[PDB]
Amino acid sequence: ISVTTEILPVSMTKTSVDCTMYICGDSTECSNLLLQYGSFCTQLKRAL
Amino acid sequence: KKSTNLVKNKCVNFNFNGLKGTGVLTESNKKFLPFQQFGRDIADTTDA
Repeated sequence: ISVTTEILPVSMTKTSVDCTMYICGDSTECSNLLLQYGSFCTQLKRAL
Repeated sequence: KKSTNLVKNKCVNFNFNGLKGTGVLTESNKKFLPFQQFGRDIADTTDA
């Protein structure tokens, strides 16, 4: 009578990202400049 | 230029010798050397 071990992954860690903090940070001028590019943030948020 | 009193433990704007930023200032236990002025983190942003 033998006993064997098998290991299988199931889940994965969940992450969230912020656009303005990563790209611009603590500068308002960069935010006002970045407001005129598009809506990539919506796509990133939806995927995550 | 002018000068102003130092406030701590409140989110404020600071201009240290031309270095502009927004954040909260705290007493530090770090030890510097006579030829050093500030430190940096992994992403080359000032922390001390």
